[PDB]
Amino acid sequence: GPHMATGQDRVVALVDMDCFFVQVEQRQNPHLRNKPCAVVQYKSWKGGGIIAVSYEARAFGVTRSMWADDAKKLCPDLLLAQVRESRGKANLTKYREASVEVMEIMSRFAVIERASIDEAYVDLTSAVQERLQKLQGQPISADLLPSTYIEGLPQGPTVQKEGMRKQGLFQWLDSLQIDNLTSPDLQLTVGAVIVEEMRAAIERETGFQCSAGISHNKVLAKLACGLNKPNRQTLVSHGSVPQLFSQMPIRKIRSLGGKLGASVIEILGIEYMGELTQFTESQLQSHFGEKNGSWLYAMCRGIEHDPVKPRQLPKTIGCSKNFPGKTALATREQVQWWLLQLAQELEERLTKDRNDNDRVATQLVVSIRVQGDKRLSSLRRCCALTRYDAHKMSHDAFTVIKNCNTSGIQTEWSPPLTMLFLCATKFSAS
DNA sequence: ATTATGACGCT
DNA sequence: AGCGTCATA
Ligand SMILES: [Mn+2]
Ligand SMILES: [Mn+2]
Ligand SMILES: [Mn+2]
Repeated sequence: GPHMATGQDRVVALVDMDCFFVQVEQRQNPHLRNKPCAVVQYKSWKGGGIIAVSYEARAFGVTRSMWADDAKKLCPDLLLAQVRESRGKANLTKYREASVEVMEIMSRFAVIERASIDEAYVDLTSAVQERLQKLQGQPISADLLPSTYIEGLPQGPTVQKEGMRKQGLFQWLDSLQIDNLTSPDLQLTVGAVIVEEMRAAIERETGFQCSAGISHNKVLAKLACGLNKPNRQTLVSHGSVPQLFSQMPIRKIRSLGGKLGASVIEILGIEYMGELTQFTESQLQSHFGEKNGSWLYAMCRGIEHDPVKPRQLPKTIGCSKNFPGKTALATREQVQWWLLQLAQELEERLTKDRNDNDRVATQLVVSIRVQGDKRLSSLRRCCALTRYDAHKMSHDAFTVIKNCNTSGIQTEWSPPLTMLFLCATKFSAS
């Protein structure tokens, strides 16, 4: 009754850029705008690998992880932009810098948690309280929510899509009680007003469009964001959760897309998030562990407490390259040459980071994969990172891995290396 | 031969 | 610490 926690205390948004690397390339090159286009890395093997796809191209069935040659079979007029190559490898600097543009704008509205290169969570609870106090009990006009969907509406007693959005929004606003400054539905709505403003600012100041979700926690905000992409935002209320979750595959919820989610489905013999409500907390804990069980018990009721962390900057800076098939590194000087390439990019990014962000990395992590190993990483070793010097870092990385060489002869490297990875970690203020 | 990342959990 | 999981362009 009166003591049932309802996961309504916060207003949280997730803002995610639409087709982000494609938009970055379309801003730069107007010829790519409003076209089926994709961003590709490398070229020689099957046309290169697609890592981002415009919505026009998605209509032809083009997806991420498709080879461009294969994408061209679906979409012959597909336009392509290539990721920059520097020091023999893909270099993602243009996209990291475009990300900073967006993150800095969002940070003007609230403290953000950078969740990926193209998305961040926002805790809007305080901003909403302030806006409410300013509103002075004044109703919220539909004109303040021009790109907002209310999930689950319209419902009850027009065949155009914008038409439908407006009838849902109208039903929502008609029902609101703007008299109560503590009403969660009202708080979400004001949250959505602020996110319209945020998204307008991002588009005005960068040229990039994005989508967003507004809810009471991160998981619902993330889920909401995807419901009406691109260039729209979606409000998922607490009350919308039972219907939403009643047909929502478990794998769609963040963190359940992998083995845990598959185990929830197999062990419990269920398919949809809503079906979890029929298990006790202890039952879920018995199968999935204490933490996962409690998380699932609350999450299937729309409740989650994971805070929006105040962190706008990545806490690691890394450089990685695969050496697939017959390009695997089989000699010492090969291994050393590529460690240097990676280390030179790492030094460049580290030095920029120190100037921009007043911090220094103190640990270097070195990771390799060996031919035959299914695992992403075969071996990970750390050493001290005391100087931003590429030659020292690459020499140090070699030192930590030198014993992995199975060969009797030192000039040869075996079994051949199919991945190298350098990562700088453990930052301290400077 | 999707690749290049990046956060967080376990023991 | 080193490994595993899950995630996103
Ligand atoms: Mn995106
Ligand atoms: Mn994203
Ligand atoms: Mn994506």
